[PDB]
Amino acid sequence: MFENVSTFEEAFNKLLKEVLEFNLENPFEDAKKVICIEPHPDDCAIGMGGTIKKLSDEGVEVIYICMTDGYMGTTDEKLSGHELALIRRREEEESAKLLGVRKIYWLNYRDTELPYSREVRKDLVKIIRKEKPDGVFAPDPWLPYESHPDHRRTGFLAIESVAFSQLPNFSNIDIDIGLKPHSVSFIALYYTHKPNYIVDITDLMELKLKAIRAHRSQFTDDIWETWEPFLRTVTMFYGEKIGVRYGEGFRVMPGLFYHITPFADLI
Amino acid sequence: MFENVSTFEEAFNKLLKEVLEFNLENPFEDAKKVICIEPHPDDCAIGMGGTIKKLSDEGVEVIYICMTDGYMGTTDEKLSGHELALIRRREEEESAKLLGVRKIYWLNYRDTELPYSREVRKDLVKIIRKEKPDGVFAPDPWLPYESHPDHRRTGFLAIESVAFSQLPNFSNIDIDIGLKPHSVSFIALYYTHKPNYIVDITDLMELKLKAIRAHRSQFTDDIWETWEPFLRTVTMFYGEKIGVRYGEGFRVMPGLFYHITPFADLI
Amino acid sequence: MFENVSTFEEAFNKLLKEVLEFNLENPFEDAKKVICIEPHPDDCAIGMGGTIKKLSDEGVEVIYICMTDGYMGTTDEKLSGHELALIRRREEEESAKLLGVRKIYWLNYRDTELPYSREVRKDLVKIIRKEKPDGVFAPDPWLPYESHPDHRRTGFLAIESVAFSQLPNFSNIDIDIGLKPHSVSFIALYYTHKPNYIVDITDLMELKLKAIRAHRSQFTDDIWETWEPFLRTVTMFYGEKIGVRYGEGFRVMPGLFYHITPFADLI
Amino acid sequence: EEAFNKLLKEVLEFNLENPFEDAKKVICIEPHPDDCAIGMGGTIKKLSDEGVEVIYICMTDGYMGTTDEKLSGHELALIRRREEEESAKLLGVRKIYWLNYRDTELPYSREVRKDLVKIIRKEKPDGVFAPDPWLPYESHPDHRRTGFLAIESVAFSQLPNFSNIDIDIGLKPHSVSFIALYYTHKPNYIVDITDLMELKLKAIRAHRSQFTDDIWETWEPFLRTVTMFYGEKIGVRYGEGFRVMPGLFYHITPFADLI
Amino acid sequence: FENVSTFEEAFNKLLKEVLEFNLENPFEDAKKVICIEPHPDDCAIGMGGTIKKLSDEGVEVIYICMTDGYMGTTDEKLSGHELALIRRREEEESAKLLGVRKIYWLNYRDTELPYSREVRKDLVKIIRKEKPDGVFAPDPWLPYESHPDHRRTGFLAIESVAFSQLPNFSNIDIDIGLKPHSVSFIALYYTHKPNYIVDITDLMELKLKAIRAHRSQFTDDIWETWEPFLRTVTMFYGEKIGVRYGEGFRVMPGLFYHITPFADLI
Amino acid sequence: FENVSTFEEAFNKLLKEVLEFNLENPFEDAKKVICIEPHPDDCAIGMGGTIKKLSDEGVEVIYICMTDGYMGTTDEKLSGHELALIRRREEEESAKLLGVRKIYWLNYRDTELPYSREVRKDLVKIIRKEKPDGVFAPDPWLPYESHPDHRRTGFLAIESVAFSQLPNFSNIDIDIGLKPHSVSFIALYYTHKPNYIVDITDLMELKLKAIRAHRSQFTDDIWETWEPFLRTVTMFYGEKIGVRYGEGFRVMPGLFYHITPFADLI
Ligand SMILES: [Zn+2]
Ligand SMILES: [Zn+2]
Ligand SMILES: [Zn+2]
Ligand SMILES: [Zn+2]
Ligand SMILES: [Zn+2]
Ligand SMILES: [Zn+2]
Repeated sequence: MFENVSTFEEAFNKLLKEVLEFNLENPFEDAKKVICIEPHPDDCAIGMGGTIKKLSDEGVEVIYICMTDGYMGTTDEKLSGHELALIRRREEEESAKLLGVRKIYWLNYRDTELPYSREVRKDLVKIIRKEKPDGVFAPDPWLPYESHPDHRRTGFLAIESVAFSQLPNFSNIDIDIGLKPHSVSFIALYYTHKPNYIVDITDLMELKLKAIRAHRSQFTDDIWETWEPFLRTVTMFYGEKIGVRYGEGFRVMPGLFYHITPFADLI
Repeated sequence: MFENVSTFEEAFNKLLKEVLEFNLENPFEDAKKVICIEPHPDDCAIGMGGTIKKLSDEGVEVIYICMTDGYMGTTDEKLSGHELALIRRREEEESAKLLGVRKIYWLNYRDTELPYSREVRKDLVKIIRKEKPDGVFAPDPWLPYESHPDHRRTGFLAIESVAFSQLPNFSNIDIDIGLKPHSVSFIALYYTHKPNYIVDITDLMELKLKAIRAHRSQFTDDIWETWEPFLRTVTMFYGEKIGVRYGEGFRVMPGLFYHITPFADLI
Repeated sequence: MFENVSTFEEAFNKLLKEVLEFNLENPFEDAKKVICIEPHPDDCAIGMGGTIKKLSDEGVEVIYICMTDGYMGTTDEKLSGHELALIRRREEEESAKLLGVRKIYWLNYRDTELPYSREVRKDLVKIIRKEKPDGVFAPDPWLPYESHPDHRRTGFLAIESVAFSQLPNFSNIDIDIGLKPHSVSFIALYYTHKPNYIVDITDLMELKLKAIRAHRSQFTDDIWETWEPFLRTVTMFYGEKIGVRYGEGFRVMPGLFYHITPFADLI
Repeated sequence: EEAFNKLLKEVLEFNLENPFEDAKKVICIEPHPDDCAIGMGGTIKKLSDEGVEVIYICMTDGYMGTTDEKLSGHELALIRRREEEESAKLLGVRKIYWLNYRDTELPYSREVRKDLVKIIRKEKPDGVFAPDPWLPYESHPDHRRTGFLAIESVAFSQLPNFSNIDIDIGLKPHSVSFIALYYTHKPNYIVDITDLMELKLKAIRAHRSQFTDDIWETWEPFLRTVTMFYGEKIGVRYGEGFRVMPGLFYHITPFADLI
Repeated sequence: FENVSTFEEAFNKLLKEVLEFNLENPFEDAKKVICIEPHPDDCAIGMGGTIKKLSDEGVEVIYICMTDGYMGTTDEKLSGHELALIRRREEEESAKLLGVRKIYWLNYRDTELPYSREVRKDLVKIIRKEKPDGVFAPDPWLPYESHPDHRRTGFLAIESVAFSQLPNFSNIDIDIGLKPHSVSFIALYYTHKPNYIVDITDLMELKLKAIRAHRSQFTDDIWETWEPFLRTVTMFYGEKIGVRYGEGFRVMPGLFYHITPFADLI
Repeated sequence: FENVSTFEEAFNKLLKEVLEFNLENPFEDAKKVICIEPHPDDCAIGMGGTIKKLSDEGVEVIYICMTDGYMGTTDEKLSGHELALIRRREEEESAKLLGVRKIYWLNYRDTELPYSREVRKDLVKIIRKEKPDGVFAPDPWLPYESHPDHRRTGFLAIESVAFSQLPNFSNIDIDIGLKPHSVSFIALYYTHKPNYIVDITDLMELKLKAIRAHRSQFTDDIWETWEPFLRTVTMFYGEKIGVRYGEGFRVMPGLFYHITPFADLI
C-alpha cells in the first residue's frame, strides 16, 4: 500500500482519513464510560468541569482517579496536611455531585510527592483494566511552563498506562487474577495549549464555577478575586477558537501519534 | 468579575494590568535581597554576571546557592575530582568577589549527580526561608536542547521550591525550628531563549568576562578561543532585542503563569 | 576576538563557519565507525535503517547498542515476556545482518523499565570508550508528543554519555582498567521533527521495509496494514525537504549547542 | 515463666502441636525457581496428599543462575519456568503466580508488598510459607527480602488503608491464620519426610539447569545433611523444619526467642 | 596499655579508665532528652515508665515521631488521613500524662518510612537544634522485629546522633547557624539485651493509662489481648533487678557502635 | 550419601570429603588478594598486620576503597573535598608500609555508599579484571555495627564475589573481554565470629604506625582512646590461639553463605 501517493501532504491525509480513521468532529460521541484523571482534588472540576457535566447529562458514566490527597495546599500554619486532606475529600465529593460524578478513586499519594514510576503505572492500569473505560482524560504533560511535577507526571503516567493496559505482560498478576487487558478507545488531554477539539460550555460556565468553588479550602474570597478572572480568561481563550464565549479545550490524536511521529504537531 | 468583557485579548490585558499588576518596566526595583541559583561553579557569572554587578552596585544583597561541586569538569587524567572541587570553590570565591557577591551556600551534590527529589527541594526551601529573598534567579529549565541534567533539574527544583517555601506543611520541621514560610517576589529565569526583560551590560561586559575568566580550571587560553566568541555572540543575541551592544535576558512571568496557563507563552 | 563584529547575525554566522567549522553538507563524511543506540529491538531499522545500509556500503563499521530487551511488545497472552525477548533477539540479528550490521550490545534493561540514572550512563560510556566511535546515533529526546519513557530516556542518556565519555573522573574505574576517555566527533539524532540533514533512501526503501518486517513479532499482516503506510508517510515527510521521494532525517549540531545556547533553534 | 506460660496458653492460644492441620489453602513463597522444592518439597507433597491446595508465588525468574556463557538469561528464565512446572507437578502444586522481578534485583519496596498483598487478598489462604529472613549468614538479597516482604505483606493484607485500590475493586482485607518460615536455623516444628525424600530429591532434580550431575555430587550430600539436621531434632531420619510463632511475637517481643 | 595481661584485664581498664563507662545511673546528669518513636504510642508502650520518672526529676523530654500512624486500622470506613489526625490527638493526651510538652512530627506515612540520607538530615536538624543530652530509640537489632519502620528508626537514630557531630554532614544546617552537637548518651528501648533497668512499679498504673489514651489502637476487646502482653513484658524486665515491674534499656560506649567485636560482653 | 547415621557424621563428611574445607592454613595458596574497605584506614585497622604478612610473603595485595572519607572530621573549617584529598594521601602512605601495590578508589561519598546493583557492577568489574585468589571484607553481621557503609560494604563484597562468576551478570563486561572469575576464598575481618586467627604479635608495632599514618583520623588526643582500644581488639583475637596480638577472620565454605542452617557450627 501507499506506493501510489505522490506528495507528503497526500500521504498524511490518506493516513488520517483512511488508515487511522480519525476525525475531530465529535470525538466523544460513543463513550459510555470515561475516566478523568486529576493530580489534585479540584483539577477535573477546573480543567474540564463543563465537559464532565455535559457528558454526565448525556448519560455518560464519569469516573475520577485523583492522583494525590491535596496535603500541601493551605497557607494556614494551623491546618495540618492530614486535616486538609480530610477537608479536601469532602470538597471533592461535593464538587463531583454538582457535575454528575459518582465514583472517585483516591490513590493517596502525597501532594508534591507523586512518584514517576512503574508502581504508579500499576495503580492506573489496575483501575483501567477493572473499569474498561472507552475514554481517558488527563493533563497535557507538555503544557509549556507547567511547573508542578504532580501535574507533569500525571499526564505522562496517564498516556503510558493507557498504552500499557493492553499489554498482558505489563503487571501480569492483574491478568492472573481476572483483570484482562483493555484497549481504551481514545485519550483527551486537558489543560492543553494546543487544543484541537473544543467544547461549548457557555451555558455551563456558572455551574462549572460553582463546582470549582465547592473546593473552599482552595478558593477563599481573597483568592477568588484573582482566580475567577483567571478562569474566565482561560475559558475565553478556548472559546474564541470556535467563536463562542466560554470553551473547554482538549487535545486528541490517533494512538499512533504518541510515538515516533515527526508530524504529530500538524493536527 | 470579567463578566462584561467582549474578547480574550481584553481579558488577557485586563488580567495582567488590573488583576495581576504585572509589567516588565523595572521588574527588579524593590529588591533588597536576591538569591541566584547556579547548577555549577561558574554559572551565575556566565549567564548573569553583568546583571549581578548592576544589582550589587545598588546595594541589593546578592546571595548565591550553588547546586553541585564541579567535581567532573576537567579532561586532565591526573586531576582528581576532589582537587577540582576544592579549586573551583576558590575560583568561584574570586569571581563572586568581583561582582559584590559575599555569601555562597554550597549544596555539594556531586557534579552530574544532582538529584531531582524532595530532599534537594528542602535544601532550597531551608535557604529561602532564612534569607527571605525578594527575588530568586535560576536557569530556564525549558531551554531547548539543554542536555545537562544538572541544569534542567536546578531550573525545576528552583521554581518548585519558591512555590513550596510558602507552604507550612512542606518541610514542616523548618516551621518547628522557627524558620517560617516565605513568599518570594519574583523569579527570573536566565539562560533563557524566551527573555522578556533585557538588561544592558555593554559597559560591564569586560568585568563579566573577568568574573568568568577567574574560573581558570574551565577557561584555559586554548579554550577561551572557542568560548570568547560564543560568549559575545550570546550577549549580542539579547542585546539586539533592546537595541544595545551587550545584553543579558530573563523571563519573568506572574506566578500564576507557572501553572495550568496555556497562553503563558504570549508574554 | 569578536569585538569587531557588528550584529548578532554576523557573530552567529562567524561562530558557525570560522569558530566551530560547522557544516551540514556531509556530516557522515569521515566516519570509520559508528554507534546506533536504540531503545528497543527494531528502532535502528525503523528510524534509520536506510542510512545504515548506506553506511555499511561505504565500509563504515556500524555497531548497535540496544537499551532494552523489548519484553513488553505483544498483545498475545500466549507469549511470556521472556519468550518474546528471546524471539526478538533473533529477529534483531536477522534485521541487522540484512543491513550489514555485525555487532549488537544488549543492555537487557526490561522494556518499559529503562532507568534514567548514572548506572545506565556507565554502561554506554563503557561501550563508547571501548569501541572509540567517530559517530553516535540516537533518538531525539525532544521529539514532541513522544510518549515512550524508554525513548525519551535513550535520547537523553545517549547525549549525556557522549559528553561524559570525555571525563576521566567519570566512571573512573574504566580508566584504572585500560579504557581511556574518548571524544566522539558527532552526534546525529533520528526520529526528529527538526532535522537539518537528510539522507536520500529512495533506492533502499524496500530494503528498510524488509529489515523492519524481519521483526515479525511486532509486524503481523494485520498490523502491517497500518504501519506500512505510516512508515511510507514518515519517509515521505523526510524526502520532500530535499526533493526526493523517500528520505531519513537527522539533526546534528555543534557540540556546544547542547548547552546554554539560547539560539540553538536557528539550525 | 509464670506470666510467659499463661500469655501463650490462655490469651493467644498457641501451640507447636499440629499447626498445619486446620488448613485448606496455603501459599508457598520462593525467591527463585527451586526454593520451595529445596526448602519444603516434603511438606508440600505431604500437604497435597492430605487435601491441601498449595499455590506458589515465585518472586524472581532465575535469570542469573547459569555459568554457561552461551545461555542468555531470557532463555534460562524460560527453561527454569518449565522446570518449576515439572517440579511442582511432582509435588501436587497447581497454581504458580510469577512476579518476574529479575533474579538478583528483587526490590525491597512498597510496590512488591503490593503484589503480594494483592494475591493474598485474592487467594484468601490459611497459611503462607516463606524463607526466614533471619537465617544467619544468608548472603542472597533475594532470599532475605522475600522473607521480610512475605511477613510484612501478610501483616498488611489485613489493613484497608494499605494498597487501598484493592478494596475499591473488591479484594477485601484477609487474615492469614499462620506464617511458617522455612530455611530457618531456629525451628520449633519439624515434619517427617523420610517416606518422601527420594521424591523430594526428584522434585529437586527436575530443576535440571541447576543440578547437573557434577553439581549433584556436591548438593545431594548438602541436602541429605540439611534434612538430617532437622530430623535428628525429633529423632527421625529426614525432616524439613519450620519456625511458627503467634502473629504478635513478630513485633516488639523481647522474649520471642524462648519458643 | 602495652602492659596488661589477658584481654579480660584490658577490657575492664578500657571500660573503667579510658571511657569511664558505668551503668549506675547513666541518666543521672540529664537536663534534656529526645525520645524517638516510629509510630505514636511507641514511647509510651516501651518507656513511658521512664518518661514520667524523668519529667519529674526536671528533665525536659522531647519526642520525635517518625510516622503518622496512617495505616494502623482494620476499620474499612476510617480513611488513613482521619486515623492520622486522631492518633496525633491521642499522642498529645499521652504526652500530657507523662510530662512531655514538645513532639516533632516527621510525618512520613506509616509503612513508608524511608531509610535514607534525607531522613537522617531531619533527625540531625532537630538534634542540632535542641542540643539534647541523651537520645532514646528502639533497638534495631531486636530479634524477630518485622516492622520496617521500627528497625529503620533504630538504625537512623543512632546514625543521626553520630552524624550530628560532623560539620560536613548536612552542611547547610551549619551555614545557617545550627552547629554540631554531641549527644552524651544513647539508650535503646524495646530491647532483648538490656544492661540497665529502671524501676517503674510505682508508675505502672499511670503507664497503662498513657497507653490506653490510644483508643484507636486499643479496643476494650483488644485490651483483652494487649494488657496481659504488656504486663508480661513488664515482668521480663522487672525480675532482672529485683522488682515487680520494669523497663529495660541497652546503653554502650559510643565506641562500641562501630567495629567492636566484643560489644555483646556488656 | 545414604550411608550416614547422625547429622554430626554427615557434617564432618561433607566438610572433609565433599567440600575439602580446612582452616589449618586458608591463605597458603594466595598469589593475589583484594582487601575491600568502606573508608580509608579500614584495611589497616582491620587486617593491616595480616596484609604485611601477605606482602612479605610475596602475595600481591590490592585495595578497593568504597568511599572517599569525606565526612570524617570535627573541624568546622575543613571541607569534605579537602579531607578526601588528604585522606587519599594518608592511604597511599599507609599502604606503602604494608607493601600494597595498588588501590581502586570507587569514590562514593562517605555515609552515602549505595546498596545497589550499580555498586556490585563496580566490584564485579575489578574482580573479573584482577582475578584475585582471595577477597577480604568486613563481616556484615558484626553485632551492633552501626555504620551503613560498613554493613553495605560487607554485603556487596560477598554478593559481588558470587556474582562475578555469572556471565549474565553485568553482561557488558563479558562482551568487552572481561570473563567471569571464580575467587577461591572469602575472608571476613572485623568479625565477632573468627575461625582463623593470624598471629601478628611481631608485626603489631608497624600496624599502629600504618594506622597513625591516617593523621586526620588519629590525633594524639583521639589516640589516647584508640591505642588502648586497638590493643584490646588484637588481644581478644590473640587470646583465642594463645598469642599476644591477633587478627581474626571468618572463613566458611562458599556453600554456607546460602540456605545453611548450621553455618554457625564451623
Ligand atoms: Zn492540581
Ligand atoms: Zn553549569
Ligand atoms: Zn521503541
Ligand atoms: Zn534461591
Ligand atoms: Zn510502632
Ligand atoms: Zn570505616
